[PDB]
Amino acid sequence: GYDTPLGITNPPIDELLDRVSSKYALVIYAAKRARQINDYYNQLGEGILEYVGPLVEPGLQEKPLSIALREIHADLLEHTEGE
Amino acid sequence: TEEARAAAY
Repeated sequence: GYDTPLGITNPPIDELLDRVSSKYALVIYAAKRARQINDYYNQLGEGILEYVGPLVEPGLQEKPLSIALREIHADLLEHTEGE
Repeated sequence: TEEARAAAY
């Protein structure tokens, strides 16, 4: 119940934290996927499709980190926590 | 997740 967020505040932080144990885990859970998406874009020209690209269809020039956060909020990824 | 990969393409 609120106005639609605009900017780097979308998706809302509370919904993201509802999935991850804590924000310290969420930052890594997002950054590693951003790195994966960036690597996929880098190897888009030619290479083995070992790193699957973005799951949710990206927008017009959306940064990889934003795509990672959106696809995390959409409940399409699963992560395992070390120790 | 495996479902997302299966439905990706």
